[PDB]
Amino acid sequence: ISHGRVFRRLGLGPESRIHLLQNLLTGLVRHERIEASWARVDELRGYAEKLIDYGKLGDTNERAMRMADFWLTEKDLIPKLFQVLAPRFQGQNGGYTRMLQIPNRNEQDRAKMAVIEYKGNCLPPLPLPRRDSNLTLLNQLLQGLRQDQEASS
Amino acid sequence: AFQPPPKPVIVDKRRPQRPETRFLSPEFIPPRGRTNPLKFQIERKDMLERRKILHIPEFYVGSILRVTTADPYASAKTSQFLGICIQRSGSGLGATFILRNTIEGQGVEICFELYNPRIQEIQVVKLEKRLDNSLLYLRDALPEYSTFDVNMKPITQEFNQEVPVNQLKVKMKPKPWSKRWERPKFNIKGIRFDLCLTEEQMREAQKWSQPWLEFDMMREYDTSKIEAAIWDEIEASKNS
Amino acid sequence: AIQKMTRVRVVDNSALGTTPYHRPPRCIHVYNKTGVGKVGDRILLAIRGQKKKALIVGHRMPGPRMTPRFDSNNVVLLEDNGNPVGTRIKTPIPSSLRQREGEFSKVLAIAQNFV
Amino acid sequence: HGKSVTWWDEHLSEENVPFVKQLVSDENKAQLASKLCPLKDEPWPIHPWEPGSSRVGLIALKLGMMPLWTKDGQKHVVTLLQVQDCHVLKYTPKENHNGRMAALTVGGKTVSHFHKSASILEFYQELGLPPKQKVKIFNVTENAVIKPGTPLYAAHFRPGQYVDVTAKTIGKGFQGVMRRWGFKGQPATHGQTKTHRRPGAISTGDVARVWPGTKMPGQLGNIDRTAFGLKVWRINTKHNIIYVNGSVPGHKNCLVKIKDSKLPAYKDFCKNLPFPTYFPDGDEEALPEDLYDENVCQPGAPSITFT
Amino acid sequence: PVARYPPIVASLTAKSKAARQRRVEQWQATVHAAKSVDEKLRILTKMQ
RNA sequence: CCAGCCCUAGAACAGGGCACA
Ligand SMILES: [Mg+2]
Ligand SMILES: [Mg+2]
Ligand SMILES: [Mg+2]
Ligand SMILES: [Mg+2]
Ligand SMILES: [Mg+2]
Ligand SMILES: [Mg+2]
Ligand SMILES: [Mg+2]
Ligand SMILES: [Mg+2]
Ligand SMILES: [Mg+2]
Repeated sequence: ISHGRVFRRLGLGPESRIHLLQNLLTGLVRHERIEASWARVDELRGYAEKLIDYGKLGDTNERAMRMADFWLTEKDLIPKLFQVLAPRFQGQNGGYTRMLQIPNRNEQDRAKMAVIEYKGNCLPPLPLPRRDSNLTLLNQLLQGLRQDQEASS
Repeated sequence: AFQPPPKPVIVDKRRPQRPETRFLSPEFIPPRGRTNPLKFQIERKDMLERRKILHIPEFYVGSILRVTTADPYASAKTSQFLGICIQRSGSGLGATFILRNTIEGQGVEICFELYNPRIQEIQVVKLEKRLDNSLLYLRDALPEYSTFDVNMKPITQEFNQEVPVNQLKVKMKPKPWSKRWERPKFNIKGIRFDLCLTEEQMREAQKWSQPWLEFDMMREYDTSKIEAAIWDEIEASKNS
Repeated sequence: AIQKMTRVRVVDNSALGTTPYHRPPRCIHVYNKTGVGKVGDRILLAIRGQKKKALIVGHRMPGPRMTPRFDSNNVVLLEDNGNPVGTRIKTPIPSSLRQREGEFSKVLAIAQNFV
Repeated sequence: HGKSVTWWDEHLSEENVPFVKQLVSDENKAQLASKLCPLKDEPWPIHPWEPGSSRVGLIALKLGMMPLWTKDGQKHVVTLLQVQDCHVLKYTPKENHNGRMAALTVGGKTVSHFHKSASILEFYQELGLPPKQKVKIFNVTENAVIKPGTPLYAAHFRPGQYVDVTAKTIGKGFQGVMRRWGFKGQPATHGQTKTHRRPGAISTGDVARVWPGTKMPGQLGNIDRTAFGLKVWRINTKHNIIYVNGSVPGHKNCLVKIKDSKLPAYKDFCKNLPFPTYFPDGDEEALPEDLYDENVCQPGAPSITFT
Repeated sequence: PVARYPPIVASLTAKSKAARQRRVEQWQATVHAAKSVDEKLRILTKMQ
């Protein structure tokens, strides 16, 4: 019975899972886009969002400072977190990360793999799945319906 | 007959600047479950309607209270009990607090329900914070820290003392205790460990420390908007 | 919660409850259909090497709300006819015992403090 | 023809998704507002109450639990069941359903159109209502039948009554024999090897087989159970909430089928209750916000003291 | 009022070459803090 | 209708949700 559980078991225990997520968060802060297992990335996304919030909390905040000191293992990323990532996420509220499932690993384990990426990075944009255009048959029919509803008011 | 003059207040906001802070009782904070907020709204309306009749004051863990309960089998229909608040636990209409007092060498603990209609009057005789949010170690502490005068007079405090925190280290009975208060899961600062435990005992108790829980960032419960909405509802009910 | 082999503390002033002994007074048998006794339950004790009856006054296990919780498993010694052997009780007594006065009349008559 | 899988969002555009959402939302709002006055369009004939009559039930949502004190000092625990969207969907005649009593079908809270099948969507389109999540059948008498498509409210039950509550209990998955049947285990450490939770012997040597009624590990919980004789203490008419006594089977935020108590001690209690159902437009006078029982300590109380 | 950033030194218990160099600096600082010349020579030649 | 995503549903398969917000 695992009713109402939000964290999945990873690594060799709770502390090992924390350390794995910490390494993944350090790599994500450093490279602005990484790829790992789907479950590990899905677990790391929330920590990345909370880290961006703690970075937006400010530089002089001792709580945020010690949180960044714990999580970011490479100590050259804390100034980066506080002066690049947090300032560029100002008008946004919670849309800091983007996670997309990429094809399974070409290795023999065939692991379900995802890629996580901080929005607004200096990297080639991933092939995001774009919706259909309004010129499609069904979309044009729905546009006609919308125009009829607008004219009826 | 002559009556003496009252003593009015000489607050001067000019030289000292002092603002005012809000206090929300812990029973209004909803738990972390996925319950529908409509249940919390209903319970909050009920407990506000109850507080409209019964004045539930502000008191923290460590304060000394006196509760008057309706007892049918006593001489008088009321029964008073004075004791220190050991812990406050529960959410909504079922919030409870534990009062502890040593009466004739026998320590007695009573778990009172805040919103029980059998409670006539709750009186905080000493509004007082302590070094721990739950001082359940008073069972294993010396009795002098649990004896309180049942006929003690209420101590009136002014607003500008901001609930003085009592930094009182407590002596302890010999081992074993009701719980292992030396473990890091309790995080107790109100026990004088340096006189009852030893260095190797502290080192062995430090084996159960989990330093990652303070930096997990995912086990925290942010209730800023919830508390704001609760305060808005409280002000609306008070104005209604 | 007082069950078999539980060492209790005699509260009333009695020879058996005051005279020291090399073995504490343990509980022999609880007179409920369940093996656990609560406040106001007749019980059997082996005090000073002899069997005696007692009434559970207070225990350390938490019960219902607004009920007292004591720091010791307190018992008052009783006779076979239901009358207490002690003269008076100094320690406090739960006020809920006065609900059933038909069976605890002479026991409550010697109680001084009620909590 | 290797047709591929499709959903409602695959071929939609970035601009048509919100339009489709708002269109379905306004259609559902209009459909739910159209059925708000069932007693003036074409209501079925209301029959008088008879001693052998049975009433229809509701499908509510289990919100949570709350303490509730009675005027004698006792403290009970009540469960809050919120009747979100209860509508009578269809009616099957007595001879066509059971030959003894007719069957009224009742639907629960509203769900999305985009995740139901074609038959269910056709049925709900013909009825004129948005789809419901849980659909139950209630055995009613021929004189307590209601027209399909009528709404039902929590004021159907009155403060002070006994009800039956049916729901799927909290499923604990494939559980062992000790948690499923309450079997005792072997001692913990007195020599036992790899047996501390096994069922032990399962049958006898001469039978050379095990009996079908053998208690063995398996599924535990995800099954329908009924709690009988739960007392109703409070009815919140503003939010359509029922306060049933005790515990209700099933987790919170689940659909619960409530009906009148079929126990022999409460067989003729439906005399004073609204027989067909509670019609809020028939009285033309709004009920109080909260209907309490004659023993409940209401939140506004003089803080009762004994005399 | 002022930002207090932790130093940008490498890790101490890691497998990286920077961590190895930091441990080397640590034992060399132990040699520096050593008081007697006998202790200095012992710490300098205790590895064989 | 069941691609995917959640689940107080579950070993796998099954089962309930994904428009209000
Ligand atoms: Mg213990
Ligand atoms: Mg003998
Ligand atoms: Mg389950
Ligand atoms: Mg066992
Ligand atoms: Mg062996
Ligand atoms: Mg073993
Ligand atoms: Mg062996
Ligand atoms: Mg055979
Ligand atoms: Mg489904």
